[PDB]
Amino acid sequence: VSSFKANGNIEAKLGAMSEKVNAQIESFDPRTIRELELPEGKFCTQRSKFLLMDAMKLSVLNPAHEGEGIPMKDAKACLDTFWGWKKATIIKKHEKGVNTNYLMIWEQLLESIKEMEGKFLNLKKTNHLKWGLGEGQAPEKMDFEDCKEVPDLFQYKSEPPEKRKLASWIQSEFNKASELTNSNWIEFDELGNDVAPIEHIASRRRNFFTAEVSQCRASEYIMKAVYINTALLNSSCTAMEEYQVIPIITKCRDTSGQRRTNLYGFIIKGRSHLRNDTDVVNFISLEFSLTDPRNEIHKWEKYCVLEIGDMEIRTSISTIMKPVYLYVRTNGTSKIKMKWGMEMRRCLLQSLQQVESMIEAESAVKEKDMTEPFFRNRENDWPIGESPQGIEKGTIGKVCRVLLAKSVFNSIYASAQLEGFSAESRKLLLLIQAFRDNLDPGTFDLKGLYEAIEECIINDPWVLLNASWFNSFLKAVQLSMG
Amino acid sequence: MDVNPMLIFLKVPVQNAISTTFPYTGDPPYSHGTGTGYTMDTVIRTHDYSSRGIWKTNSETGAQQLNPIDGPLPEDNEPSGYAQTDCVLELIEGLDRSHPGLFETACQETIDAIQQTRVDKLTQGRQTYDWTLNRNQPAATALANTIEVFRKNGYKLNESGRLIDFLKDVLLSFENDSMEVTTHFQKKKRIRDNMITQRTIGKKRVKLTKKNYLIRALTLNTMTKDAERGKLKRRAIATPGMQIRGFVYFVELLARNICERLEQSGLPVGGNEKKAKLANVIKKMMAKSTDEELSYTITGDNTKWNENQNPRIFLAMVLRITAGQPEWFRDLLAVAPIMFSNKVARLGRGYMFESKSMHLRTQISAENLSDINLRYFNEDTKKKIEKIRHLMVEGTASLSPGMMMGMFNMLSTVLGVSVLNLGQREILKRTYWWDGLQSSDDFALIINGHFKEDIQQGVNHFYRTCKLVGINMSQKKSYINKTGTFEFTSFFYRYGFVANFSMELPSFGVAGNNESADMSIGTTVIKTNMINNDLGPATAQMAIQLFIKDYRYTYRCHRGDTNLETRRTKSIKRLWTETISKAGLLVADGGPNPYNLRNLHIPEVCLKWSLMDPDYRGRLCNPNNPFVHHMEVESTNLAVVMPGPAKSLEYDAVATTHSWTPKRNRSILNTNQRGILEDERIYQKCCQVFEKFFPSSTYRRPIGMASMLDAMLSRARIDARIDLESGRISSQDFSEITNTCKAIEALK
Amino acid sequence: SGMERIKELMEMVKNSRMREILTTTSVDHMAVIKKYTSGRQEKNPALRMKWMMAMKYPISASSRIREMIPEKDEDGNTLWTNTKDAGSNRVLVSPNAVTWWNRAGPVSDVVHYPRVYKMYFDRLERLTHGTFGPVKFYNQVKVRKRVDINPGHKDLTSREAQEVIMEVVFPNEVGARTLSSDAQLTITKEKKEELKNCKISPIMVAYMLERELVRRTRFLPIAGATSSTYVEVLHLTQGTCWEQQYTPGGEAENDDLDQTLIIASRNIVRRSIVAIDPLASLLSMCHTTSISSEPLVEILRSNPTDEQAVNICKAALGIRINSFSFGGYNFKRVKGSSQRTEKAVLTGNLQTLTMTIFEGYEEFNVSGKRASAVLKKGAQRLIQAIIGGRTLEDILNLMITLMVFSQEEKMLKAVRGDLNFVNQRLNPMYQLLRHFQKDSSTLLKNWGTEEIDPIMGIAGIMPDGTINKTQTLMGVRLSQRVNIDKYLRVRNEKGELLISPEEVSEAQGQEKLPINYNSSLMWEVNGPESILTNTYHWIIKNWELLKTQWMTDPTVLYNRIEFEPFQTLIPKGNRAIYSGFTRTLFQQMRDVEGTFDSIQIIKLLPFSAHPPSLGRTQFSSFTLNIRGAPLRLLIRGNSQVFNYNQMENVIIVLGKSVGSPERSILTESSSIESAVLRGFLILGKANSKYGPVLTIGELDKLGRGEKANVLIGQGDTVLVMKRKRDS
RNA sequence: UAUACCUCUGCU
RNA sequence: AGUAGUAACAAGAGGG
Ligand SMILES: C[n+]1cn([C@@H]2O[C@H](COP(=O)(O)OP(=O)(O)OP(=O)(O)O)[C@@H](O)[C@H]2O)c2nc(N)[nH]c(=O)c21
Ligand SMILES: [Zn+2]
Repeated sequence: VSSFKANGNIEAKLGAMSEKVNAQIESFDPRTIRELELPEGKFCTQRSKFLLMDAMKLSVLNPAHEGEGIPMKDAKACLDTFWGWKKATIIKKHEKGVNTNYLMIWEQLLESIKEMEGKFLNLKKTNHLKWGLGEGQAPEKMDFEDCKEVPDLFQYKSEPPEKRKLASWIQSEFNKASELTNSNWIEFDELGNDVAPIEHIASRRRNFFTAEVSQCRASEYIMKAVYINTALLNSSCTAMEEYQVIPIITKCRDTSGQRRTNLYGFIIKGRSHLRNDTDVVNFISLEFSLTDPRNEIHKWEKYCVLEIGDMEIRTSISTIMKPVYLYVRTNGTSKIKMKWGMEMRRCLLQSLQQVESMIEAESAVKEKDMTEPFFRNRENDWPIGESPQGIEKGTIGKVCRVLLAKSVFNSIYASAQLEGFSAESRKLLLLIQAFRDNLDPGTFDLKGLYEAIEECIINDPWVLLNASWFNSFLKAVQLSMG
Repeated sequence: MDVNPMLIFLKVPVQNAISTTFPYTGDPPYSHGTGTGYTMDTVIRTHDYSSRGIWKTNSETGAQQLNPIDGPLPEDNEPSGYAQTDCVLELIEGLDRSHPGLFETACQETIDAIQQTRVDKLTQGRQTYDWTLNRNQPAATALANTIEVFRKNGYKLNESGRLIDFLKDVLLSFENDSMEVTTHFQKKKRIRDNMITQRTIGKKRVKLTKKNYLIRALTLNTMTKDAERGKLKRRAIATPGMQIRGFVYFVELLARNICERLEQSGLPVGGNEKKAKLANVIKKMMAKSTDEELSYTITGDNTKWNENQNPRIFLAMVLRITAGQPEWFRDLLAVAPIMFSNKVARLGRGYMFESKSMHLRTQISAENLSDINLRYFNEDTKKKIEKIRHLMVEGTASLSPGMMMGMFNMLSTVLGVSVLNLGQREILKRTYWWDGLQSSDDFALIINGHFKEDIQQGVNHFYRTCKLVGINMSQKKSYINKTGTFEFTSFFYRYGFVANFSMELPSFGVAGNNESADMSIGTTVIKTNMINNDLGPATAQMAIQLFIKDYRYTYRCHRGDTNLETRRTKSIKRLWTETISKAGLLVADGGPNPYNLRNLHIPEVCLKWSLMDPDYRGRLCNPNNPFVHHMEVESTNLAVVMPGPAKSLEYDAVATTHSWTPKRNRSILNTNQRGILEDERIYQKCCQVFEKFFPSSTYRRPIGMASMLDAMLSRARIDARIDLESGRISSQDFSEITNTCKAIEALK
Repeated sequence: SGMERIKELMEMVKNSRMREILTTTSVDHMAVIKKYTSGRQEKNPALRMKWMMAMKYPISASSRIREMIPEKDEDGNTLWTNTKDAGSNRVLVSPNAVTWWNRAGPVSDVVHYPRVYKMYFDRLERLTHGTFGPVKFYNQVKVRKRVDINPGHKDLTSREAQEVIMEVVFPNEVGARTLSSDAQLTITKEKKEELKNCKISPIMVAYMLERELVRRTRFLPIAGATSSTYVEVLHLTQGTCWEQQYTPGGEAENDDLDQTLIIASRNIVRRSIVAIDPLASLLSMCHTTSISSEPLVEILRSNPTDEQAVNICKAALGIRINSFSFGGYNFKRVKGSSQRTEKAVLTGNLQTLTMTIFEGYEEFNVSGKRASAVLKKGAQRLIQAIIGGRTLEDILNLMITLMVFSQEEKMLKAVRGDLNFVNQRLNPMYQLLRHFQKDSSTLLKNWGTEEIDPIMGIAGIMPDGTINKTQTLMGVRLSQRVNIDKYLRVRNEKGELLISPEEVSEAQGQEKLPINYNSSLMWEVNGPESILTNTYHWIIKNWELLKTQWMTDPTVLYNRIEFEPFQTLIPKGNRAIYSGFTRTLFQQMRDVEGTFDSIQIIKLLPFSAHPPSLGRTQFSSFTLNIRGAPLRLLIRGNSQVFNYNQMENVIIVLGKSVGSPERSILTESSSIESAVLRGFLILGKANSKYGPVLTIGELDKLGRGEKANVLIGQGDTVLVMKRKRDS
């Protein structure tokens, strides 16, 4: 080393080295490239911790703050707003389940609510409940010596996930998530008074954002997520050995500003000796709905759906009575999962950042605060949909709700699949963008990238939907270009 | 209509709406159970890439060591580890040529460093593998244990108090064949009750073999990396031992001083500076070119960066960089590459088995992977066992070729940088030429020339020139286009660097240090993002708004005029009604939020100072309060954050009764390490009292080789004297204090 | 007393458990054992805190809390427990303890705490006394630059601070070093005076001082003011598309003021030079411009800076440029100028003095006590000194004074021994004087001698003090109203040129304090990126107006005063040939019908605003001097400067969108491209049938009508034909 | 063997 | 059952 000097080694070694070692640029063309390969199998099921578009509220008028009062009392109060109950009957079965146990659980819970006083409600450990909350289902731990010579002792199943196919419903769910409602869902804490002009401007712009966002259905999911996950974390930490009842509550204000408490259903928490951040709490979700599962039965694999009552509704011209279903299910969560569910409000930031940047981007070039134009001077000009007519341009207020819904769904259906997919497809998008900027994009091993992407599309409705969206986008780009 | 957020990309350029592709508002992926499979996958793949190299048994260890360096050149694109020492040395020389007197000053600094370095500078930093306990431990302990064991055996140069005198001992400790360690174990006595069994811990001396100690001192620990974004499958990270740390520190300290004076080195500088270097290189690469030349940027990732970075190459590098300097210094730094080239890797927790019929589960030590029937396992696993067994030594697995994430840094970049620094017109003298920026596996390379084929030539040339030093460009993930747009470590340049706010979203929330700190952090997160990542006014306002909501809920410190019902709300109500000037109360005491865009840089206490009730502030800032525990200046107002591996975060706050620490983990109480708590409890009470005799000790570390008591006494005299002589004390009290000072000194 | 500590120490040393440790582990080791803990750094503190805050007793506090506060509060909440914190003699406690303390614990005197926490309270102080102006909306180009973070940094190095801290907080336990300067001593005594008897943990004072004294820098993206006080509020000051004009409380800094004034004056001059009646164009800008919300006029009136542009402005505004005094004598500069470079240099005894050395040819009338002289000075050079006086002594004194003032190597090389002249220690310039006055014995031995031509009246002086007709000391010879014109040339009363706008340099760095021009001649935003973006914006905003003006009456268009700021970016000599080249390229587009490239017109148009020259030189690009480095806008195709993006339908200048052109322009093309080469039409891709390919320098040996292949730019071979007519 | 309890632990 | 996803959780350890 000390007495080394470079004569001309690298060039000699390059001379010696084989010509199969090459970085051959294949020039890239979006018109040439094919659609991403979606997986096939059984259709993908709903895997949320609470019902989305198919949720149903029993609501009551209530002037309380947006986290005040005794939640069981608020629940009881909501229960009374529904008149026409029934005897419970199973209408859509949980194929792998003891479907009696759900029907007994509902009644046990529904009676336990009627027979309680105070704040805390713990159910009694009945076998049918124990089964649904997975009591004892951990195998008993032993030293290896003492179980060396058992025949069927294997290592735990460690295969990849079973592939699944893109059902429609997720796009529907997103389409609803992307819509306005007739209720204010988000209630922001106070700020320091404005002094700087830019603060006034900021607040002016923030009012619009709050307007477009607080009514958006995504925001209703955010609040449910936050309440459920806070409640569940807290109860998990405080009552490790009890089966605590947590009523699924949100508080809102009508378009009148009249304050309202909603009850979506009940959650029965299992035992929660949560040590590692991945350790699981089993729980039972019991949620009201008007939706008939049987018209989209693939969507509800994990659920046992009971019929629990009836009520009247008016359409445009006609008016008719419908039955009310209770979607019952066993589900699970983890300290890390619910910690992140508590923080879902950050979606608002993800959404609003992108919009504010788009407003500012124009405001710069127009040399003027372009907010009130963008929101008030209503012009449909950002492509945000695809109909049988074709590509559908929307408004900034829509873009807010779309991006918010995206960010929310990214939170609700978080998954290594999405994690990879999102990371890799970005490169393909950038390769498209480079072509569409006429920068002569080149790739070395494209099908490697296609396989790296396609590797991450296994069984997640959200990731499937995104894969699909990418294809629709690719085609949409190909058409306009070719 | 069906909504497709990606359709935005029709109108808006990807880089301008890149946020929508970053799903960072949901829980990231986390490994459950063990990462023995991943460690074995890494160890396997690592040899699998170097398979053509030469196998040899180590005499001192007996490990199957594969050597690929200077081996047969690869004849396909696949990930190869066949680096060429001459081809390295050429580049490392070309670097010296290109930077006149770099290595001189670089070394000259490291010399004075090595001379001036205390042992204390090793108690700082990350967790290390503690060969004493066969587990990971905090640096301060993991060191203290090795020093105590070194002291119990015949090794006490470090008693000097200088890092090289410890660093010496480590090489001598390889000689002692019978190394004495004290192991702890649980026993069970029988106690009466005015009769029940009683657990209690006892100690047991064990002596380890040359074979063992040498393995243990060349052992690196493995884990699964959790919370890793962007990736479908989990990866195996590693942790270094207590021996190699001291050398790694100096090698990295040299490689740092090397990097700090290189335009193509991404490390150790922050994103703003990285972007400035990436500007500089483009500005220069344009300003040097001619109007009839092309410019192509490669968005570049290097596949299997660690797996194919060899320690012998690092030996070559570290030697060649030191060439000309004192041979003790040339040797000292060469230790780490060697010790790495003889590295063995622990295989983690092992495996867990389940019986469906019996409904029982059991755990298995990785150490048991030698003597174990393969009927339990599946194909992929049992085959990984089959492959690992041939490399397996005393519980661990030999790992001569390559490297593993988390053990070594920076120098690996210098190898990349040198391949960039090769591409000057003045060196290459071809029709083409190049420049760029690199950090670890991530690189941006601008290639200039006269024609597309002329660029292609430079691409191939670069790509092979890397292969020759064991660097493998990812043909899958890397790509190329005309200079104008590129990606680099999640920075996006589109005729200028755009914003990527989504990256930072996880930072927005209650950090969970404490009421004081969190309030300072949360605001600064909003503040720095407005500056650095285009977080606009209206959204920033809303981030304040949500932060406040999260902070209040998390700490149960809602505003004193709310009707919410928690464990605090009453005692906060009392304070609320009691208080005259409400606006002065902190948020943590149910006061109002003062923050808006202009206030974000002003600490809450400082901001609300004038508006406080002078009683309330006098209670709040009462330096006699028991909730705070007195820090040291180096660790006052500091937190920990992860962007990179793991970094400290300074924050601005006034020490209030809200500057507390939360309760410690207690799971150790059940373990055999139960004594460490008592050790700590005692150890602290010595320093606590010592600080009364040397208040200066908490600001600067007292350098001194003398018995901790003797120092206390020697002072305890003169303080007690000078308090009288030229002061205000009685000579009965002086005589009493000196009588005490003698009276204790009598006791051994 | 120091009593209970030795009681405690005895009570500890009794216990062998710890008397072991105290004896065995040394002072070096005590730092190793202090950090010894079972506890790890928490990986997920955000989660862990949300987990722990739901528990009853999550906070750990000193056991004394049990003495200090009750066990149950008024409402029946339990405040502390007897359960001890793993690895400590510390107790588990409810949040209610913290509240109970804050509402009904012991009170303390903290009224001096702002003196400890100054660094923080100065932030508030600056904000409370800040003033906001209006918000402006525009493309805000930001330079990523290293800048200061610690306003009120009394600048001294880490250990230098450490000494000062140790002095203040740890006076008896101080180490062993000298207090280097009044810099340290004054801070020490003042901060000791300020922090007198303040009831607080010394550690906090040490911390706050450590943070307060040493400089801290960061790499930040900044548009506008780069002073620390402006860096403090970037988040409030600048956005992507907006500037919130703001002046922070308290007074600006002379260095920053003097630094920024130069950059202002330079830009004023460099603008004015382009405009008709440059004096008048300047004067208005000088009247209207304001730095950091203060009038440039009232700065210039009472600011002493010597720079060529600043002097042009002072001459224009009618205020005395700058005379001065030194060593007893009065110096008045008649001709020339000098740039100031601060340096460290060695005396003949190898002592390092820190000079502010002057480089440049200068001429002085020097006078005073019994002796006058004329001096001709170069950069560390006495070119010539003609000295007269009423006594040889008085001459010689002035000779030594000037020979010093030269700053020659000779005279520094000449200094034997150390210079410790004083209790105010005089600056090196004086040190050297008061040295050499006391002993010029060596100085003259080393200064050296010329032979010279004998002249009636003039005489030479020898190193021994003799007068000699034909020999003399190197450069020494013994012998007994300003105006400014239309074009900013500074003349003396004799009519000789002192200062010329040709000699004025470019604006170097980036402004420290903010510059506010209220002048229609200048754009609303500062710097060159501004100029490019606005100049290309105005064009796009008023395109349809100017497109007809291009067709009908161009010669009016080219004289549009909106194009003037763009010209400052072009180098002096290029403007004419660039504008001629451009104008010819446009004319070609008119003379050859069919071809019409609106984007090419938009791109090059701003170069057209100057009286053109008749040269026939080719140009592949035009250079532009922006922030120092020259940027080359390519004539053919996109560039780093001008980039027309069709996907967006946007012109992008230096990374920022300048606007969308008419959608008409997307669907607009023709095989023939005019307005690229002079007398040459482009006819699509290069055909090899017209031979081996040529370059741009080799296009003056082609027939009128002859087709030929040309390497035109960005690695493109193109078919080019020489046209018949001459535009 | 089974059922009841009781203790410690929730990142170690 | 359910969570989950390349391996775990579905309490662990002790009074044996
Ligand atoms: C060596 N030299 C000194 N001066 C001036 O002589 C005077 C006395 O010189 P000085 O060194 O005492 O000045 P001061 O202590 O203000 O520090 P400085 O301004 O950084 O030098 C000052 O007004 C200097 O500007 C000079 N002025 C000009 N024009 N040219 C020179 O070479 C020169
Ligand atoms: Zn609140």
